[PDB]
Amino acid sequence: KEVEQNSGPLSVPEGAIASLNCTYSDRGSQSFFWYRQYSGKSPELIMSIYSNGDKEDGRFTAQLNKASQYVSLLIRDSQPSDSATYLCAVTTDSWGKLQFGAGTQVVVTPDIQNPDPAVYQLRDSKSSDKSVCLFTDFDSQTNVSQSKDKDVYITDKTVLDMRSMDFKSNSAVAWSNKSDFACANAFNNSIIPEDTFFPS
Amino acid sequence: GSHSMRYFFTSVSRPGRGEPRFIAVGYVDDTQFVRFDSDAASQRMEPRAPWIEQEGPEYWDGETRKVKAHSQTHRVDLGTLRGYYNQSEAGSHTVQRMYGCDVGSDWRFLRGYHQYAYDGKDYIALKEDLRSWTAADMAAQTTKHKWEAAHVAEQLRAYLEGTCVEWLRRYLENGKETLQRTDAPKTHMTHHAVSDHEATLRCWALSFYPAEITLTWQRDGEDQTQDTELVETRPAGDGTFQKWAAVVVPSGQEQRYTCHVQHEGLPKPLTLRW
Amino acid sequence: GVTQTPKFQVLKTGQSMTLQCAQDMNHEYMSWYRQDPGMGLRLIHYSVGAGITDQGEVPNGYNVSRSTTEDFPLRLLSAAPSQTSVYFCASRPGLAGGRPEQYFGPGTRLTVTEDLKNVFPPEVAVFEPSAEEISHTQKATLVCLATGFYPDHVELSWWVNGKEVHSGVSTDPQPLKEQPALNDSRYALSSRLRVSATFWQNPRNHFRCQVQFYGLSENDEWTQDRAKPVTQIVSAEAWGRAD
Amino acid sequence: MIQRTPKIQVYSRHPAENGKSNFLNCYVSGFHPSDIEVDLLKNGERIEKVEHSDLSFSKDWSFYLLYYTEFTPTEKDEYACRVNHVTLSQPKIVKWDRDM
Amino acid sequence: LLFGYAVYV
Repeated sequence: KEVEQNSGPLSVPEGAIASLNCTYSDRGSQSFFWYRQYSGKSPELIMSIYSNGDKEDGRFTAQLNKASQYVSLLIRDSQPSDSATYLCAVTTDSWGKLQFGAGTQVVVTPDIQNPDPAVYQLRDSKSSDKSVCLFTDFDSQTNVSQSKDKDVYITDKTVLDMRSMDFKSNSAVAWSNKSDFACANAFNNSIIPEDTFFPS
Repeated sequence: GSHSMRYFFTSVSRPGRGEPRFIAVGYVDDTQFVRFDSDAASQRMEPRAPWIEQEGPEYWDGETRKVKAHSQTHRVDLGTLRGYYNQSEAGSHTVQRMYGCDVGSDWRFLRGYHQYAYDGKDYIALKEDLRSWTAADMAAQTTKHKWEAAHVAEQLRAYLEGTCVEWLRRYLENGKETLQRTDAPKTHMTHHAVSDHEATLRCWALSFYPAEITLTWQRDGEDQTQDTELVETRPAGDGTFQKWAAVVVPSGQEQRYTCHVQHEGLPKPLTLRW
Repeated sequence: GVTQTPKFQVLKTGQSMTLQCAQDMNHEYMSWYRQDPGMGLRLIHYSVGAGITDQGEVPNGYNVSRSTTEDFPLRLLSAAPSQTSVYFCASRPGLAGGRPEQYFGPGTRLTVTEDLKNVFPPEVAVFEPSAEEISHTQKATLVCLATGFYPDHVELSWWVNGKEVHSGVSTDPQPLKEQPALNDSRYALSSRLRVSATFWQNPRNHFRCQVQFYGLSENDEWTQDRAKPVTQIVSAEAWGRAD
Repeated sequence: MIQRTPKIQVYSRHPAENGKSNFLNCYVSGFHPSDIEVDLLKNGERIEKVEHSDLSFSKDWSFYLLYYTEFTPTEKDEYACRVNHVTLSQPKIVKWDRDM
Repeated sequence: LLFGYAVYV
């Protein structure tokens, strides 16, 4: 469209720097904004720039180059809470239409000191005729590949933060309604390390 | 080699006669390039110099949008001001706005300004620092507070110091041949006898650009601004300006009088003798 | 800031829905957007001031007015399955203020079916942490599971001993399709609650996985051999075993 | 409010040479309010094809306008400018002068 | 290029 951004997830580790670029076409643009949008929530304004240069605020640094019609956003000391999709917006005047970018998704993975991958089998639910498989404590570089046998549902990895015990862990669950479903074949399609403590 | 871009806006209420008149003219030095006239037919921002026609539809679309925005605000201002001063709907009133920016020989920002007048006299103006307002009266104070809360200055400062200069340079270059030009005056003198004991000396400056000029009458040292007549630098209609000055000189001393022409199109200030 | 209601809404192809939007910032420029995974934000209608309204990028099927400057109601006369998306309201000062920033509303999620007989509430169920994990990590991960609910309109939460927790919780970001090959497909949502073995081995501890589901109104007449899929709170539980 | 009387200057774009095409100008400046009526005359008759610049103003907010028409001066033909403004108790007529 | 944030008086 009129505003272009990095199309794709920019995965960055906790504490690292996330860099966001943006490009617009209207040389008349005078207002430039950066919006943060957490999954399922509304776009939140986090940065405005009216003159080309550098604007620093917290861990955010916004640059403006009108000559090259370029806008950036540098997120310093990244926190997993910064995980969101960022929208670049620019306008010409108080009556002009706000032009947004597709938005570049930013994933801030957490540091996992002792990756202890495993696939435990939780169970017992007199209400549900399903068995659940929990794949947890793995590394942030272990993407959880989607399922195959349609009758099997697999979620995406999420990061749980044990605030008290100062500990964070990745995880993904898999479940099914078959007497043929076993946690052994559950995450078969995915690329899991050969350190999978498979208790039984 | 200093320059500048300025925009002038006129608003005139038409009691018992519909919407007010709105006129917007844009300048770069003494050369006009754009204009918007509510009475016109395009009802859009139009070019008034060859070097600006080369801009794209994006330019004109947004220039017309912004100019209409100004119009709307001035249309509402007329009513607001009529209120502040509790004036009648029987009379016509005028609003004028003027903003622009000056650059130096290096074209780097130099100065910014944004004046607002009502009925021919200041109402409110931004200060040189581009951070504070100057109210001309108690009513103007209301606009001032209103504008401070709306962070209007913050916006004008960004514009005047950047965008304004950024585009001024763009124009200065695109109109290189036209705007960066500097025509020299074609000076001369004329004698006019009115009486046997007097005569009139007229120093003439013609076809010069920019309009910035200074003509002086002198008695080989003596200043004579007391008996001199200077007419406002007038436009010729082809991009150049004219101006002249005269003094009533008693027959005789006329050969000791010398004119002084100062223009940036001249290496050394001219001195014309008679 | 910008407030808008409702938060969730279910509609049958043909119903009339009106999304309410208000702002208290004395702004004159309000806009309506609809966000979809393939296009992002798209303008529907906008208004630079009271009485002035103009169409946007995708104004078809939508009506809008602006009698006052505080509100800007977006209307749908005859709901269409395509009008299924998330609608965000927004405002800008316009000629009233110098701050050029536009602000968004909380957003309303709307879904339109061809037959409400597709509106099913979720079936929540909690899964006790495995003994294997209990000893290997000395931590316990309880996994909840909302399933079969249709409009993917749900808010899940945990409640240990009567109070909601935000600690070792981590529920999926978005529902899952049980029938990826449908248009009237039910969803499933997963969530994790992890705690230390010790706290999970305290018999006195009660855990509940609450799932708020938004569906029909007690008004909507419903003729079916099942229970009317009204907006309800389905839950599940488990206690801290002794083992 | 403010009221300024217009300063009227009627001249030609180029030195007048009978028989040789030129441009006749009437430059009204330093006035206020904006309403002003300007007509170029030839032997006391309205000249129709007269163009005018876009209203604008100076530092003191006073307006200035330019009125012009293409013409070929002669020894007899008389050209003058006719301005009307509230500050003028009656329309003012300023004749064109060559030598000056 | 015109200013883009004129505000009422």
